[PDB]
Amino acid sequence: VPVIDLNRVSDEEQLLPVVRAILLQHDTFLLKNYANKAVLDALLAGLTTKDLPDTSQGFDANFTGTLPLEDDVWLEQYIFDTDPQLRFDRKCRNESLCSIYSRLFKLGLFFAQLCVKSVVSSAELQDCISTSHYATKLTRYFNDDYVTFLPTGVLTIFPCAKAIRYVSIDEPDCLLFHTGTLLARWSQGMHTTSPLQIDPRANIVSLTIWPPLTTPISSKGEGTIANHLLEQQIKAFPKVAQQYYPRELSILRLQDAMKFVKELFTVCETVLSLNAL
Amino acid sequence: LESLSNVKANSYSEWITQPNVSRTIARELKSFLLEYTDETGRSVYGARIRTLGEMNSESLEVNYRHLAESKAILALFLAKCPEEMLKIFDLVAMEATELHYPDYARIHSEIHVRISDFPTIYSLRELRESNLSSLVRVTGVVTRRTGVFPQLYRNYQRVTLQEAPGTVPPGRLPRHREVILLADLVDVSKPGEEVEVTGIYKNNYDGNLNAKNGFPVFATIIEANSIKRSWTEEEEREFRKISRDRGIIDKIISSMAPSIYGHRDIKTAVACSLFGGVPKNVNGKHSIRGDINVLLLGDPGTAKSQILKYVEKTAHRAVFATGQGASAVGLTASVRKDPITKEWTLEGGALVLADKGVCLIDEFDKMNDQDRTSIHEAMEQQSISISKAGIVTTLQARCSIIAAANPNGGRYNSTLPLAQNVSLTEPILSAFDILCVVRDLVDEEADERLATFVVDSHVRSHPENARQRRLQRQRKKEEEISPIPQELLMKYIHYARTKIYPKLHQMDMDKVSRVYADLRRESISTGSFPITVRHLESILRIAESFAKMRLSEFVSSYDLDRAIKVVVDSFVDAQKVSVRRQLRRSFAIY
Amino acid sequence: PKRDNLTTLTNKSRTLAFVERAESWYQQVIASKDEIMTDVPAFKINKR
Ligand SMILES: Nc1ncnc2c1ncn2[C@@H]1O[C@H](COP(=O)(O)OP(=O)(O)O)[C@@H](O)[C@H]1O
Repeated sequence: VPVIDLNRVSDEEQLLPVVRAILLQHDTFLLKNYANKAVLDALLAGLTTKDLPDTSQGFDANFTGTLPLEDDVWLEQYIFDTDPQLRFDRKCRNESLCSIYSRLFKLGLFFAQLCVKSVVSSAELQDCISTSHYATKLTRYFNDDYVTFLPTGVLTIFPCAKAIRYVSIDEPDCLLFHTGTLLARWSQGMHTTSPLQIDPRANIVSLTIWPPLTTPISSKGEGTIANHLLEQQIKAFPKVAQQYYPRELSILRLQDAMKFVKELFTVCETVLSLNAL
Repeated sequence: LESLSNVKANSYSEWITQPNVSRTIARELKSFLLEYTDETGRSVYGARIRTLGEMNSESLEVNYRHLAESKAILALFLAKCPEEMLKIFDLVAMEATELHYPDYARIHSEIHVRISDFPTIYSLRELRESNLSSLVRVTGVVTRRTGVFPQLYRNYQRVTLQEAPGTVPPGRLPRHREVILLADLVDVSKPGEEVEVTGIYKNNYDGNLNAKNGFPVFATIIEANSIKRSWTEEEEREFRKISRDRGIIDKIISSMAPSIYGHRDIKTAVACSLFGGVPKNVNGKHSIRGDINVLLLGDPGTAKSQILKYVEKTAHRAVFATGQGASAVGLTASVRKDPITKEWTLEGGALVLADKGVCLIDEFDKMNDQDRTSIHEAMEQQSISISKAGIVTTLQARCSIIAAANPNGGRYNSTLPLAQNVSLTEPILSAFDILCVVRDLVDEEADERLATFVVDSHVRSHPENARQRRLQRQRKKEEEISPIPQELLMKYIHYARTKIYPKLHQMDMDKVSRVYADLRRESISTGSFPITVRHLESILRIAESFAKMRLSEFVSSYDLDRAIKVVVDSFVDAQKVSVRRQLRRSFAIY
Repeated sequence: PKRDNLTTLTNKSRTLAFVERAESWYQQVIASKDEIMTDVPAFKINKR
């Protein structure tokens, strides 16, 4: 896994060649020796020993709140977007999470812009992600079989690259940066990504960034980033989707079945051909 | 041009040998090696060539199915005439990788292609005549292996593959074939390994044998192209469900030998020996075995032999032996000549076959001490050491042992210790983990229960989509006598053995050490048998096996309690009658 | 189903036919407003 060290690569003219070399060969890379890492360790200690999640918040159709999972596992998730048209009023209820979020977003935002600049050839999309135009999702597991997920955000950030699988990563002093599918489709086929695997009982905290969700993915249709985020969230949380998005859940579940039969039919041609000869 | 390759007016090999067709598919092969798509994975072979040129590896690995998608008939021609197709695929892979890594020929002259994941699989008894001069995939056991010598130079090696130990039909010796290994594919396996190999099946003993004798004969060999040494989620959907059910350990034990009454201290010993423990090898120190050793000593009857017949069928790799029918050579190793290299070659015995398996020795007492000495060093070192015919080498013999025996005079002397009821010397007795002492003493309470079980066992096993109907009826009878269907248990045990490696918790250190010190204190107090560290080593092993039954990655307190019960009970029951009653009261808690 | 034991012309085309059959049927199903089936329904074998 590629490693980015601020003590060696910190300038834009230093980072941009490295990020492009990473994205054209890898979908996940490490950040090392970040000054805020020491503060994050203390903040994560409070979140695992004193800052118990508020279970009374519940979980809403906006995919925000404290969603209970199997084996009494709790998942605290918040979604925010700078666009006023989306009513993400259910902001984070914990200050320690906000303390980590601000530190991660301070440098991750620049990295997310670098990721877009590295592979997205569109000059219009160079500034699609900014301080006043962004969408972020904060996720935190809690406990009082690995889950496979494919983030759609441009950049996915973890404060600690430990117990994360895709092969396992056991770097306590390095942060984990991952790129989603939205960056891939805007890269004109130059970049693609792979899903990650995490233990839901590991209390992993994660942050993922999108451009504003109302931004259309392409001019060829009505598809927007909000639809792409909704697609991932419905696939990630089918039980919640049934209450609020039943038809979309059925359509998205159908896609996986239609993918299976295409893959199955691909193999079956070879088997019958071999017996024929 | 690709469509033109389909239109064939000659035989499969004849069309390929045409220079225009050969160059046609050479371009077609060259196009694919860089152009492929796997949705998110895209051109995986581009990365495959990238990492191969990074390593300068001679092993050109390819997946079979991928070629058949981009190039439909190109892969099928490779299957029907592997020798002709791989001949030019050598050059195509050379030129295609030189597109990414030029000047590769500056160091390496050839690129031998390694096919992988070939779908069609044959056994050593299915090699029909029609399979000659074709690519085949077979699975077997490495019995005989030759050394490494150059060939007209590049490395050469020769190996024999033998049928699976547990699948040989009655009345036949194990079928086996000679296999030809080429350079870069030497030392891939060692004797006792179970491997699957893909290669070409052909006859190659022509020449000197023709004029050697009248009606001359040849032999069939396999030219090893690529050798390999596996579950699905739908099956794990069943294993995980049962793993957390109530009384999982009791379902397992009660399903050992369904048509055998009682003897639950043996059935629990059989169950633990099937699952086994966790081997450990500390670097720079010695290793620790995980195999569980069981000794069945009892009076005539009591079905000690029938247990070893049930273990033979249920275990994955079971090798059955008898004390008198076996020999020292027939267990450790034998020697064969080989004209290809002219040095002596060694072929393994029964203990080498049962590596990572179970070795059954019926009537263990009747064999001579020289035969018995080999078995002792087999369980201790888990390896075979031999110096015969100028060959000095060591082979892996990691096998579990289940032994049945008889006491002196054919009846167990209840008033004397076990160490004075059999000719088996004490150092050999110490190699066992579980020592079961079965008595046959008359009592109408036990006899009515046992007889009514047996008289129903015979009326059950009496002989007399139809296949599905018969399997359903057999399943019904399996349920009537056992809680778990047998073939499921066979799969269930295999998954636990392969996947689960339960680990210790230091929280249970007090539970283990305190019991040991308490057991040691009573040893000097009463009894002649001194408690040894090997007993504690036995407790941990069976504790790990009990955890492996539940498919839990960590040792629980419940497993230790049952682990303590089995080892203490065997140690108490082997003592003389006067000492036996004192110890039962002292260990009523355990 | 082809009249010959093997034909690459009927291999890619039938694979494309399956893709065309699947993709077109995918668009047909999504037009429904009711709860769309999450899995492909199983074919029923006619009596021989
Ligand atoms: N405890 C038992 N319960 C049921 N049947 C038994 C039992 N012990 C022996 N038998 C019967 O006796 C036969 C086993 O005899 P055998 O294998 O010669 O015992 P051993 O070899 O230990 O002397 C089996 O066919 C079985 O039906």
